[PDB]
Amino acid sequence: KVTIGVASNDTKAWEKVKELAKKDDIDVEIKHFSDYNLPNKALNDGDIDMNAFQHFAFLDQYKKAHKGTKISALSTTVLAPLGIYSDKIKDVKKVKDGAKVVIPNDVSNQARALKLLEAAGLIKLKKDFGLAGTVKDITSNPKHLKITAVDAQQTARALSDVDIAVINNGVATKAGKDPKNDPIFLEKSNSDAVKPYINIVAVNDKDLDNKTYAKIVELYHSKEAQKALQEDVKDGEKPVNLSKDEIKAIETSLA
Repeated sequence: KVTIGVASNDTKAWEKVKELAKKDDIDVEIKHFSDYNLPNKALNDGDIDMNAFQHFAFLDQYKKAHKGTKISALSTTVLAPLGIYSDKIKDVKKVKDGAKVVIPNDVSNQARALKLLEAAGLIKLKKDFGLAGTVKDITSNPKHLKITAVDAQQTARALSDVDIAVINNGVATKAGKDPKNDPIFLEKSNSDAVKPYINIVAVNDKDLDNKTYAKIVELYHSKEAQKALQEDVKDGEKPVNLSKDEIKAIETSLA
């Protein structure tokens, strides 16, 4: 009676939720999607009841691009740090001049990726670079990096043809990579700066008070499902369980 859309393979927690939900006469069905552009339309069209694959910034930008979509965060799931990867150089400080760089092309992850390149000391962005910054906002490119933006799901595959790639945690693990230990540089994830990237369970605004959905997110956050999640992702992601007001605060802040 409840279909959850996901876009990554880290689903042990949801599998446990499905297992536990039976006891409450709730039949959970996990539906996987091939990229980030399908789950929100599926949710908006009623194909699924909720999805869990995106962060606050991505949803915010999606809503800005689709004024007819009334979807909001019901619960938070995890913080999944972004990382810089390379099959050629393992010291981010020794990236060769002229290196080819690949980053996600959607508004929020592209800006996020550029900020990470900046944090690694590879480029400089305008002082007021926002959550929607772009390549045009780079102020200095000392290493003459050749930056190319591709769909988020293709940054990992590109590794063989480029020097470095900024890959989303779920895409990296989808490629069988360790999002904690494989990156040559990890995104800072212990301050307010990373709040826009906390992942969420999203639902149609009309269902924000649904008691069955409430139960589902409750189970997700229960000790049992959380133990499953930790054994599944290890230290690759950090569980987050914000209160309703904290969730809205971020949503309001981004809009």
